[PDB]
Amino acid sequence: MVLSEGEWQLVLHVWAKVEADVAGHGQDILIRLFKSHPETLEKFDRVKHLKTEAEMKASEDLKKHGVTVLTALGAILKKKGHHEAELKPLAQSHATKHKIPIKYLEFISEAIIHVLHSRHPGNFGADAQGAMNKALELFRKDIAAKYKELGYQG
Ligand code: HEM
Repeated sequence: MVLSEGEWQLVLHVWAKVEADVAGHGQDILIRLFKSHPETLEKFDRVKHLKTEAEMKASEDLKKHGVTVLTALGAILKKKGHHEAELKPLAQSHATKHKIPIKYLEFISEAIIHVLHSRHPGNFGADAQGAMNKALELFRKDIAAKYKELGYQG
């Protein structure tokens, strides 16, 4: 699948807003993920034991993870589809070290979309959301292909 330049512009335009507060958005997203799909919290050894949203908000490790996710994703989105190099080490660690099924990447995509909608309503109308969904689908499709090469496809 291929995004048009106009769809990339919509994606990179909200993303410039996200980057004003990387740590805050990373928290919101990972908390949304863990509340909506608690099975995902089990994958994170530093943070599995957290019981409430208040504990989550307080956690420095959760905040570090959030910043790590959003910084890596940002770097991918700014490639506008030319992201083969960036994807290789990410696919390898998530397939063979962490063991993250594709389904979980769908869940975090849903969390990203929810949080951008809440925090950026003026820059995240229907066409911008469509374009973000297309960019994240492209990311997932390319990761799934790499999982398969690596021997996992989960
Ligand atoms: C937008 C998608 C995602 C991005 C860009 C991303 C990126 C990263 C990065 C850059 C790291 C550190 C380097 C590495 O281990 O490769 C990491 C670690 C990790 N990721 Fe992700 N990730 C994503 C989604 C997920 C999801 C959905 C899960 C689990 C439900 C997950 C679980 C983990 C775990 C367990 C670690 C290791 C954390 C630790 O240090 O204990 N990732 N991820």
